[PDB]
Amino acid sequence: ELTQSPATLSVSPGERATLSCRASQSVSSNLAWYQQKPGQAPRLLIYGASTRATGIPARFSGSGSGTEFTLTVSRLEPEDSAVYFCQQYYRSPLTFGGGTKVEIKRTVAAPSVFIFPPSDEQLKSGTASVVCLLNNFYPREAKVQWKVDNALQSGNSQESVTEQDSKDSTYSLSSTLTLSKADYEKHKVYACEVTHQGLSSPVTKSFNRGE
Amino acid sequence: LLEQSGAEVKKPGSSVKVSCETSGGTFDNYALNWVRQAPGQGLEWIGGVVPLFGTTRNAQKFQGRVTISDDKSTGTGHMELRSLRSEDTAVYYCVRSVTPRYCGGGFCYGEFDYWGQGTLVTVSSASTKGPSVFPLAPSGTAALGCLVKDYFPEPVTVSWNSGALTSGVHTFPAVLQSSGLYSLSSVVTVPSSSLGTQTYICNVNHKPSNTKVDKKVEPKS
Amino acid sequence: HINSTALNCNESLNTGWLAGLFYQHKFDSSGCYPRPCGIVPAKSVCGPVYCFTPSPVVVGTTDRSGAPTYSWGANDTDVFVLNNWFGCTWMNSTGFTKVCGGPWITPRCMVDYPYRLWHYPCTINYTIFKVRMYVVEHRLEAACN
Ligand SMILES: *[C@@H]1O[C@H](CO)[C@@H](O[C@@H]2O[C@H](CO)[C@@H](O)[C@H](O)[C@H]2NC(C)=O)[C@H](O)[C@H]1NC(C)=O
Ligand SMILES: *[C@@H]1O[C@H](CO)[C@@H](O)[C@H](O)[C@H]1NC(C)=O
Ligand SMILES: *[C@@H]1O[C@H](CO)[C@@H](O)[C@H](O)[C@H]1NC(C)=O
Ligand SMILES: *[C@@H]1O[C@H](CO)[C@@H](O)[C@H](O)[C@H]1NC(C)=O
Repeated sequence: ELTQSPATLSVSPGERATLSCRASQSVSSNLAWYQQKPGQAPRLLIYGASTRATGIPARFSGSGSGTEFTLTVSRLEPEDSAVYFCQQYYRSPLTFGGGTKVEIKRTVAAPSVFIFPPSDEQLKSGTASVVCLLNNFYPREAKVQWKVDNALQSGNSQESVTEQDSKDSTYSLSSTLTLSKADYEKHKVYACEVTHQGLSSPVTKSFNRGE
Repeated sequence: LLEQSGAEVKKPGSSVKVSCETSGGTFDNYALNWVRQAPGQGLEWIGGVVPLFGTTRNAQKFQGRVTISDDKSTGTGHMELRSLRSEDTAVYYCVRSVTPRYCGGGFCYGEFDYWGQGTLVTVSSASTKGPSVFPLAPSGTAALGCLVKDYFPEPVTVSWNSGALTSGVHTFPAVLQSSGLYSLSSVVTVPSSSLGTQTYICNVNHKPSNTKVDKKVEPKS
Repeated sequence: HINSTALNCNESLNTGWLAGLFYQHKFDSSGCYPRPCGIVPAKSVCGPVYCFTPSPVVVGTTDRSGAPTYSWGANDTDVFVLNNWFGCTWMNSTGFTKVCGGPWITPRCMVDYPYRLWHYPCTINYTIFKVRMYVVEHRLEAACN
């Protein structure tokens, strides 16, 4: 049984990221390291504790033996934002580590805020969904507030955050305000208020029902 | 590259079979194993087979109800899991090893060289529901998208212009609504001058319900 | 028969030699009297055991009495009764080619058999000739330099 600590990590580009893989029992050098970019198939990085696989750049380096192991990714670049997990092949059954999700830091980026009104087709079905898009920002922490005719909403919205992008290391958020057709037509002004570190003042995008 | 079958949804106690095909010609590999990852757990080895010797190994959680085969002529692996339970809801991966590192009679182990993209197998008693696709119309960088609402189970994939539009596309992870159905959105940033001139179409595909939807996004009047 | 192959393979150093059991693998190296054949414990054998009469013959795992066993050479009772032919060859567990008597019919020729490239990678660039062996005249394919 393998153990990986820490579970998450946050390292700046061009620096060095150090990951660990502790083994509850000695596994000699029968250990492998893998990289799994978001939404991709895992990619073999290191086998035999310290041997790089074919096509693996030299900046990936693994070491250790017995029960202690360490993967090192030098000259970190945005494409290294992924989950890394170790695997031992010394004894049956074959076991994997918990994983280590790596975040690549970057300069603070203000989100590009958009707001979408519910479509005429969906509103015909008896429900209404109002979406607020926070596109391409960093860091991940952000607040979205829904105001319906300046009345602050609560308990009627759900958020969703994409995995960190591999090219610019940014995030995107989508807050979905769900109402009924009757409640949506009782009001006029719909606005989402975005609070982020990159913004000096809470940006608001709004629309009026019926333009 | 290893290509796996589409996602599956199965009732508890049933059987699922997942295939694993090779993109190019058949290559040199000594063993085929299978690995899954539960939504809250780490990766877990299921079993394997070495075709040259006809030997198999299984994990204790799957003894008696798993069967793994590998056709060397066509280069297609198979895994059938029987007596399914809700604990089997996981993304199932296909692996093929090229260099053996240790052999115990009569199985051989080693690192996993090539992985498949993954196959989500959902085990539940709920009813499969197709998605409802609604557009997100825009109002010099504009944004538009499609809202995929009220479907079950996961996953659903959204492409734009049959794959011609991939840059700037964001497909947010699905959200489990209080009704029990999943919902997500897929947005994209496009130049404002292309609005009304460039035709935008999102392609929603829900494999567990066999639902393919093409929705045309266009600004409102 | 196939369950009678001693398969105790062990790559202490991940040097990749074990791939030659399933397929030929891109290989190159710069560095490239036998004792009589006795009873070889199957625990220390990885892969088939070949013997030459001078024709290559696979010798499976048996007990010390000669009865064929089918436990992949994992039981301690499994051995190889090789005392009889002219010589035998096999791979140990840690990747060393063992000989007793080997398949060297000439100081520069060797009997060709399916696992020659594995047991003797040095002979990869050898040419296969249909040679004649005097034991009665026997003809066999031989890899010569
Ligand atoms: C693999 O072959 C080697 C070579 O004969 C064997 O290793 C020898 O073991 C003895 C006893 O431990 C040592 O004194 C020798 O120095 C070793 N030789 C080498 C080259 O390392 C080994 O026994 C064989 N494998 C097995 C499982 O028996
Ligand atoms: C291999 O093992 C099985 C199970 O013990 C046995 O039934 C079979 O006969 C063996 N193979 C041969 C060729 O006898
Ligand atoms: C393989 O050999 C090493 C040392 O030669 C030994 O420690 C190990 O137990 C053997 N078996 C394995 C790795 O399954
Ligand atoms: C080892 O021997 C025992 C008894 O002779 C037998 O039951 C067992 O199956 C053998 N090992 C294997 C791997 O078959």
